[PDB]
Amino acid sequence: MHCPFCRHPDSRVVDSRTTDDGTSIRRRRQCPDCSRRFTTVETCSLMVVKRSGVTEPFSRTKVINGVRKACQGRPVTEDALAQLGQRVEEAVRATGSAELTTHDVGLAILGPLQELDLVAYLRFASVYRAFDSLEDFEAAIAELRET
Amino acid sequence: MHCPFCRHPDSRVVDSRTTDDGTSIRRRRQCPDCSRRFTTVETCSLMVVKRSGVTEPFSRTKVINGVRKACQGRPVTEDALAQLGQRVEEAVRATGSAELTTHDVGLAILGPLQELDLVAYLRFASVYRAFDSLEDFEAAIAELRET
Amino acid sequence: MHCPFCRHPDSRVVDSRTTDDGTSIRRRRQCPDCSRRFTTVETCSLMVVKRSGVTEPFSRTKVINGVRKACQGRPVTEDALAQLGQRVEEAVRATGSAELTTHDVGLAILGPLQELDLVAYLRFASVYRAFDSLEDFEAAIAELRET
Amino acid sequence: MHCPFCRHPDSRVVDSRTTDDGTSIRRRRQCPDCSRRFTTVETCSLMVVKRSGVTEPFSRTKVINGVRKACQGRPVTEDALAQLGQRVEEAVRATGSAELTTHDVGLAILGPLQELDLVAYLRFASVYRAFDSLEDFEAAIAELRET
Amino acid sequence: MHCPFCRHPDSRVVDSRTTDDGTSIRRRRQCPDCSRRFTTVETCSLMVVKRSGVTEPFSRTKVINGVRKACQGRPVTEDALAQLGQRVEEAVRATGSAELTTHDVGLAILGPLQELDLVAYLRFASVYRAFDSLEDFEAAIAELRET
Amino acid sequence: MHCPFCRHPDSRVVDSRTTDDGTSIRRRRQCPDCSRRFTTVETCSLMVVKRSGVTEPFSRTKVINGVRKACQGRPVTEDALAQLGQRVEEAVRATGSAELTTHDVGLAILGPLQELDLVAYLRFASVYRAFDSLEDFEAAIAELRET
Amino acid sequence: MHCPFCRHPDSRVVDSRTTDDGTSIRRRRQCPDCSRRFTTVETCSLMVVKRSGVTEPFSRTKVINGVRKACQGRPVTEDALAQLGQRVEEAVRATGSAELTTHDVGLAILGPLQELDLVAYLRFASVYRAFDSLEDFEAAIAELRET
Amino acid sequence: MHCPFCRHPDSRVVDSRTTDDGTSIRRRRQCPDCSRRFTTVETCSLMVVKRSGVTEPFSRTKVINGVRKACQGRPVTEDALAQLGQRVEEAVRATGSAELTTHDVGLAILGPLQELDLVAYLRFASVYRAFDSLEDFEAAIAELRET
Amino acid sequence: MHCPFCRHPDSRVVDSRTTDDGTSIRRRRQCPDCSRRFTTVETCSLMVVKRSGVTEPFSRTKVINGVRKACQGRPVTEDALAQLGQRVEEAVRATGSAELTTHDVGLAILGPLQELDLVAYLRFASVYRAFDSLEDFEAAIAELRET
Amino acid sequence: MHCPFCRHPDSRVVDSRTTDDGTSIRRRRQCPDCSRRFTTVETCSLMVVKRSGVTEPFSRTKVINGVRKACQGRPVTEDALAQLGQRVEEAVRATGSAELTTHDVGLAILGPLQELDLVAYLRFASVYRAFDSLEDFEAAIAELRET
Amino acid sequence: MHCPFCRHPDSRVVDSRTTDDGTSIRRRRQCPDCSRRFTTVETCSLMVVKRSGVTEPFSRTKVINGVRKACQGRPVTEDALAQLGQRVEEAVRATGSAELTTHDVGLAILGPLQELDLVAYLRFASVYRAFDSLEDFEAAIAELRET
Amino acid sequence: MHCPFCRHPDSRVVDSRTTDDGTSIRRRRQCPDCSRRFTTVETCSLMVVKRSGVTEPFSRTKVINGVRKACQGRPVTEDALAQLGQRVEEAVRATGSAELTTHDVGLAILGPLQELDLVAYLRFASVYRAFDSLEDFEAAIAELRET
Ligand SMILES: Nc1ncnc2c1ncn2[C@@H]1O[C@H](COP(=O)(O)OP(=O)(O)OP(=O)(O)O)[C@@H](O)[C@H]1O
Ligand SMILES: Nc1ncnc2c1ncn2[C@@H]1O[C@H](COP(=O)(O)OP(=O)(O)OP(=O)(O)O)[C@@H](O)[C@H]1O
Ligand SMILES: Nc1ncnc2c1ncn2[C@@H]1O[C@H](COP(=O)(O)OP(=O)(O)OP(=O)(O)O)[C@@H](O)[C@H]1O
Ligand SMILES: Nc1ncnc2c1ncn2[C@@H]1O[C@H](COP(=O)(O)OP(=O)(O)OP(=O)(O)O)[C@@H](O)[C@H]1O
Ligand SMILES: Nc1ncnc2c1ncn2[C@@H]1O[C@H](COP(=O)(O)OP(=O)(O)OP(=O)(O)O)[C@@H](O)[C@H]1O
Ligand SMILES: Nc1ncnc2c1ncn2[C@@H]1O[C@H](COP(=O)(O)OP(=O)(O)OP(=O)(O)O)[C@@H](O)[C@H]1O
Ligand SMILES: Nc1ncnc2c1ncn2[C@@H]1O[C@H](COP(=O)(O)OP(=O)(O)OP(=O)(O)O)[C@@H](O)[C@H]1O
Ligand SMILES: Nc1ncnc2c1ncn2[C@@H]1O[C@H](COP(=O)(O)OP(=O)(O)OP(=O)(O)O)[C@@H](O)[C@H]1O
Ligand SMILES: [Zn+2]
Ligand SMILES: [Zn+2]
Ligand SMILES: [Zn+2]
Ligand SMILES: [Zn+2]
Ligand SMILES: [Zn+2]
Ligand SMILES: [Zn+2]
Ligand SMILES: [Zn+2]
Ligand SMILES: [Zn+2]
Ligand SMILES: [Zn+2]
Ligand SMILES: [Zn+2]
Ligand SMILES: [Zn+2]
Ligand SMILES: [Zn+2]
Repeated sequence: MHCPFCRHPDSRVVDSRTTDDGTSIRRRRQCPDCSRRFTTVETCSLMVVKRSGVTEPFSRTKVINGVRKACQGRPVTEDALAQLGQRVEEAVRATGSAELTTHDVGLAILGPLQELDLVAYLRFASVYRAFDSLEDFEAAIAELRET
Repeated sequence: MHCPFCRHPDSRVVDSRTTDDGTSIRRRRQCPDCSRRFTTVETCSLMVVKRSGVTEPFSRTKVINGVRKACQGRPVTEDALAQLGQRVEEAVRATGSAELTTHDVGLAILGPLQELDLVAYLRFASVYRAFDSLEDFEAAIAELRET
Repeated sequence: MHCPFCRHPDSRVVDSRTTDDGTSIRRRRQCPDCSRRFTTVETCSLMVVKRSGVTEPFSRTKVINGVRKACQGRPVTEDALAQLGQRVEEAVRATGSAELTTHDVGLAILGPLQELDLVAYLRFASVYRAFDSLEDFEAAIAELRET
Repeated sequence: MHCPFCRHPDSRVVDSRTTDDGTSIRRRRQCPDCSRRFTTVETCSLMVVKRSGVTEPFSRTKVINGVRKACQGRPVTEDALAQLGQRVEEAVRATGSAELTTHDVGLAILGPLQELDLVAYLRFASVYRAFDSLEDFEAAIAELRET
Repeated sequence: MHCPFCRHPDSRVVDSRTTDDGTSIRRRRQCPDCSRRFTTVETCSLMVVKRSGVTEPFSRTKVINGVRKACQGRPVTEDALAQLGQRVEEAVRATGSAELTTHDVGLAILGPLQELDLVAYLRFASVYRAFDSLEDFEAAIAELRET
Repeated sequence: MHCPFCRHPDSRVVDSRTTDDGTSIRRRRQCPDCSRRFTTVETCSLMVVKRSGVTEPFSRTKVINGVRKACQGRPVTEDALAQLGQRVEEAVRATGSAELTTHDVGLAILGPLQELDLVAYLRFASVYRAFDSLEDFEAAIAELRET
Repeated sequence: MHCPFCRHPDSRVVDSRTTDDGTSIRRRRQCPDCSRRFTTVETCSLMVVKRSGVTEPFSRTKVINGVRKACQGRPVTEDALAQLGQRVEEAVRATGSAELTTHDVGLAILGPLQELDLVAYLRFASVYRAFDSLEDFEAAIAELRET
Repeated sequence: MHCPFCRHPDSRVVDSRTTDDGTSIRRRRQCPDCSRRFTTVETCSLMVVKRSGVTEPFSRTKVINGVRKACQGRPVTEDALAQLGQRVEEAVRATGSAELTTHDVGLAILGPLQELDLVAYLRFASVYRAFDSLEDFEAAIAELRET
Repeated sequence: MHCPFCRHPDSRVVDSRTTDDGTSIRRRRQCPDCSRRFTTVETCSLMVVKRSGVTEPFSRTKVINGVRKACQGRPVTEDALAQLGQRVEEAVRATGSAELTTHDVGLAILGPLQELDLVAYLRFASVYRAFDSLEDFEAAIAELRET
Repeated sequence: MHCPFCRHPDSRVVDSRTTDDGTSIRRRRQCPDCSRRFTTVETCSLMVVKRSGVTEPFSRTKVINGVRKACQGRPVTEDALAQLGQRVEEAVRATGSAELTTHDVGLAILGPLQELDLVAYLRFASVYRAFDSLEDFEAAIAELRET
Repeated sequence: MHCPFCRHPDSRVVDSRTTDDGTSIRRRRQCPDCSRRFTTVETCSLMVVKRSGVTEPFSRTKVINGVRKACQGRPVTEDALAQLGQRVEEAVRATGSAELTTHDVGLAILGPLQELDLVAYLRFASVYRAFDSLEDFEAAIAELRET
Repeated sequence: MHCPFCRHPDSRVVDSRTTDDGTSIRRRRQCPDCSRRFTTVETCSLMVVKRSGVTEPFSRTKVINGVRKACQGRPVTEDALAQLGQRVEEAVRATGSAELTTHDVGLAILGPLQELDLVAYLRFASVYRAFDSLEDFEAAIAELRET
């Protein structure tokens, strides 16, 4: 990493410790040229921006609850819901963005949910793909037969 | 009744009053321990059996909130939702079923909801008409085109 | 209470039980004339309507937290904050309304908060009394000297 | 680093990459237990000491949210709030204090906030200028009339 | 359904069978985790609302046990208790009340119990006829002498 | 205490310790004449003999539950029930017997229960005083008017 | 299942939910002909009838404790006892009866216990097979040599 | 001694009395906190070391209950069991062992139990004579035929 | 307090917060002349120096345990021991020293212990007052008679 | 025996060996679960009954530690303490008491301790000779002067 | 095992029970010749002697903490540290000694620690192998290259 | 500040006093609940950021203890350690770093420690100079030979 003071191309790591909660790693680095020591923090935090304008930490439990409610009346097991939540969280974190919108969360859910149950996928994409008339629903039923 | 402040198991009744309509009784109570007064209302409210064994008081607010969450992203005004809720409550009161469940409450909304919107109606009716297959959605789409 | 079926002026109570959680009392009444038995529930539930349009149960902890944050930098004890929360909850419940707006909650807070601390009261009423210019603040400082 | 999915204490580093700017490092990590990959970013971020001993990364979002909550009920646009946050961040970066606390961050907002509004400025400056008395509010009101 | 052995949340259905009478369905299920099979029976059983909001399946065994505990120390044979339970169940089935409570079940026992015994009847009827005063007991003693 | 070995009229206590659970006190005594050390245990254990022939430790919770069920439909508070249980336990222990029958427990309950509620006392003594006909109940109602 | 009202040969399931505790599944069915909706409950409850005449829920812990006491002084591990309890519970539930006698529980235990330990099996069957004289014990020792 | 009512750690001694026999001391105690009195008895009771390190007071009731549970299903009267318990207690008192264990107590029952019954004796002696093999049972059956 | 930078005679407090654990108070002060802000911490920590050379936080539980062991065989209650520990802690903290030796702790204990029990005080001062011969013990017994 | 590593309830015995002296048996055991071996030693050790009901193996180390803590601040060498411990163990082994308590172990130390020191002896003998009064200490001081 | 009374070459085991905490097994044995019953205890206790002269039970957590601190700044995982602690405990227990010195504990740690990390092994053996000058460190670095 | 005795959240300030030096303030406080007084000291102490985010007051005692534990087994006197600690504290005070971490404190010890000893210096400098390889130890050994 570039030294904050002299902008040297590289620096050496002289201390590293994982935080007690395990979320972040605190490192202390020293610049080889100017011999100056600076502190850096490495995190894996993820945030979702609510439609009301408030950002809150990502939660797999809320995704599982939402997909469970959307799968009401269908034969879905708890192991399948947990696996779907894990897949959604992994796919969301793979983008690398620190914060994302809940619409993108729903779009990510749309993938595994189709493999889970077709009725729940249809009644979920009717909201998150913005269906406007019966024709849009009929086209979606046709895409599912093609896939 | 348990005190709302200090959770004392028993509370006296300072006074009681029957409303002019006669379907409600309003009581003022005082906790023997903390000597802090509060108020209670007793009504012969219509109960609905949930999907579990728990019975819950009927509330038009929950019906309106559910249909609005089903109507999100659609051009549905609040006046139409209020009229739909009033019609559903009137229907469930007029039927006078021996054992009223929340499934029957969800069934009473399909009628009024069909006139308001078709996308929201299809979403809502996909649950309480127990949709098992995509072909069942197509049959409802054909019925909506006929109506 | 009036009998739901025959609208008799009064009815007799033949059963009563406090709920396990203690929030409500379930009574069973019998009409003296038509000999018909009906069930009533007595509750003390209280709800606050958020500015976002969602109603949630009243909480004294949130009131205490808000007044504590508004009293930042001032000599306020935890016993005083707990007593203020108790007073606010008692005054709110005394109105008898099942649901109220958070603006009314702030107006109720405005009473005891003035007795608690003047600076916090000023910086709280500047929001909940809708002060517009410096003149409104100066008039409030004058009312506090008069009181 | 603890795995975000299964909370395994240690995680390998699949790969690392230094950004073009050079002030950040982006790493892809994999959990040895569940074999689920995620991403982390390490930056030499400016830390602020809170009112407790806990140090928190600097975020313009928190400053903007706080000033907006102070500016509620006032004709303040979002562009003005963004400009105020940018000015505050630039000021705190330019001062280069040896030990930067959140109190100094709250002090850097009074300047820009005085131009935007007077009610919101008086609310915000009543805290970080440590207002003890009503007369202190009057002196600030006189200063605002002069400026 | 949760497995009775290892409490796994979901269980498959190995097979199902409809009984000759047609009012019951007997299923054999297997837990996916432990692969241990068990059996379940589904019936459209008559539910009674307890003194709380909890609904419980009707059981003549509970009625017989309660009346026997009320008949302790009295010359009442088991055949008479069985006949009383059968009569009470037949009465509650024949009335076909819209909302059947345990209070009505306790009321259906007073009739048959009056013939069997007078001490046990007076004990049992002191509850469900809501006896408030000693004079109410005397009026029931006079009624028993008349009958 | 008499020495177990030589039957000396008195002995001296040389060690004493209360048990960790606090139920018993273990003492070590030495005989002044023969200089012999022996161990004694002091207990306050109390047992009730069930009608099935099994002896179990005395419990105030069971007494409270029984009197609560016998007071069904009557205005009895939890503090009153706890005080009645305490009085029953104290009166039972005052006799000094290590074991007693549940009939004696009911006879002890009969005292405070009359002061608590007359209806519950009547329906409890009808079982624990062995009433045989309506005449026995009428005589009991007369004794209550006299007292 | 047959419709309770019109006795139609079959009915359709329109709602299903597993209970929170997971013991039962509540279904709502609708008759295709008369369009009437009725509620059914599916359970896996099991009861054992004590020799005193009281029925209590089946417990694997009590079976394990009994076989452990019967295996006193013998080399039996806790894993073996847990497996024996699981086998006993599975064999008991395989019969399909909702309630069974403890004698049948002992007869079920007699199977795996013989494979576990011969001495414990002998001293357990001497009670649950009703041995009368030494000849019955000698014959049992001979059956074990044959098997 | 801990109070039986409120569990206060220490209790005073209101009075003490030595019995006429001299082997017991009866004390009346009062709790300083709740001021509720109770009674205690101190005796130099004979202790038996259980299979663990815990020592328990000797009780003929436990011996009689154990032998009766061993004698279930056999024509053994209660008088014979009482005589057996008296003989066992007399034997264990007369031996005067330095360290008396419950194993020795179980050994003192085989003698008297041999005369009462043979099936119950064989069951009981299969434990405390440490039966390892079926041949050991056969040798005891041969000994019983000789005696 | 003097300003750390310019040594001004006095400074103003502009921020104060009690720590979450409540042990310390963190204040932020500003010098009136040089307008410089500095952080101070107020603590009430107390340490005892073990004879092995290690300093550990003061504990009332250890003092109570020590005095309890020194009072073995004497009539001392738990309330008295707790009060003695409280008195010892208060007297130790009254000196104002952050760290003290365990010998001073014993000297502080010597005060209340004499009022508690004379035998324990003698056997405790024989260690913490360094008695050398029987004459020193005799003189101490004489001082106790004088006091 | 529970495994020391993973706490598995049962452990096999890899091998056993009887020592040359014959008073000990050394076994090597292996846990079935983790397959980690350990060693155990079984001896017919002399047990002492503590002040509670718990029996503890006799250990000269505890006696030496206790007397040393009593001898602190006194010119007592470690060789003298070892000789005292050896003498006490020899005495308690030679007496062969039927029921050996820790009080008798504390009594066996007074003899040897009288020769070693007088201050430490007086401290130690103030406990196990049950000193009630200062005059009892004076009588022991007179006895020490005579001896 | 040899009989404690008559020194017979072998004895038979007639009772065995594992302790509730699982640390020890209590056996009761009987001598075939003199027919005398004696109690033995089998334990797996392990103790470490601190350099201050106090013996305390062996703890794997302390070993893990020590090696973790010695591995500061090195890539060591928690699973590796737990495995090293398990190996150290197993190797220590394999010697069969009931008590050992902490120097031997460090010597045991020296084995796996070399396989874990070379820098930590060097900085740990510099203390537990008593390095005196730079030459001793250089020789150790040479042994590591050879191994 | 929380009371050290009863943990009451808030404590009054009985009195305050500024020390002659002026860098400390000594206050006497009293708890409102228990009315037990204690003392507190407030100083503008130099804080060091630990390897985590927690800041800790600087203490020469910790530095001396750490270096002594590093110097164990070496001929280093306590006076030399005190001089080293004084030099390290003077150096860290004289540098006046903007953000002082414990890593910099560990770096300030290498200088003075090089003169005192070479083995202890090599141990201590193997951590804070971040030794990755054995060759890095050899380079430091060569540097020590040069110096
Ligand atoms: N904290 C959270 N972490 C992760 N995903 C979340 C979180 N909160 C909500 N979600 C996801 O976002 C979806 C919500 O989408 P939507 O934008 O309609 O809701 P919202 O605006 O958050 O809800 P609300 O109506 O309560 O304001 C949920 O179905 C869920 O999958
Ligand atoms: N207490 C109530 N009063 C009136 N209408 C209700 C009540 N509870 C639910 N409803 C409405 O009746 C329908 C019942 O929906 P649904 O079967 O999903 O409810 P539920 O029992 O709450 O389900 P779940 O408990 O699984 O979330 C919806 O339209 C809902 O808005
Ligand atoms: N659940 C609650 N129960 C009781 N009082 C509440 C509750 N939530 C908020 N309040 C009160 O209402 C006040 C909030 O007023 P305001 O209308 O500005 O907030 P809001 O709209 O609820 O907040 P938000 O900005 O998070 O949507 C709080 O200071 C508190 O006293
Ligand atoms: N463990 C107990 N401790 C104290 N009192 C008890 C206990 N168990 C029961 N009781 C008292 O004894 C009364 C029971 O009297 P009764 O002889 O009719 O019952 P029982 O024979 O114990 O009951 P069951 O019918 O269950 O065998 C209860 O009302 C209660 O007051
Ligand atoms: N709640 C229970 N669930 C399952 N099995 C049980 C339960 N209670 C007892 N059992 C089984 O039944 C056996 C008891 O048989 P038995 O008929 O002799 O006892 P009981 O009549 O229940 O006992 P008691 O003498 O206490 O009245 C036990 O060994 C155990 O295996
Ligand atoms: N952490 C502590 N906090 C407060 N008081 C303590 C603490 N530890 C010990 N004490 C007090 O100090 C006394 C100990 O005095 P002493 O100097 O003989 O012990 P020590 O050197 O600490 O013990 P050890 O022999 O275990 O090293 C105890 O009786 C107790 O009152
Ligand atoms: N297991 C043991 N083996 C040998 N000697 C012991 C043992 N336990 C205690 N002792 C010694 O015997 C005497 C008993 O002292 P004391 O009565 O105070 O012990 P205690 O039962 O441990 O007391 P407490 O449990 O109340 O601390 C002391 O001299 C003690 O060192
Ligand atoms: N209770 C324990 N159980 C097992 N191992 C231990 C225990 N306590 C310490 N150890 C081991 O012994 C090592 C300590 O060696 P050392 O002799 O230097 O310490 P010590 O004398 O016990 O410590 P102290 O300086 O605190 O008195 C630790 O690194 C650890 O591996
Ligand atoms: Zn640089
Ligand atoms: Zn209250
Ligand atoms: Zn009516
Ligand atoms: Zn993982
Ligand atoms: Zn299962
Ligand atoms: Zn004697
Ligand atoms: Zn039908
Ligand atoms: Zn008490
Ligand atoms: Zn200054
Ligand atoms: Zn293991
Ligand atoms: Zn022998
Ligand atoms: Zn206090």
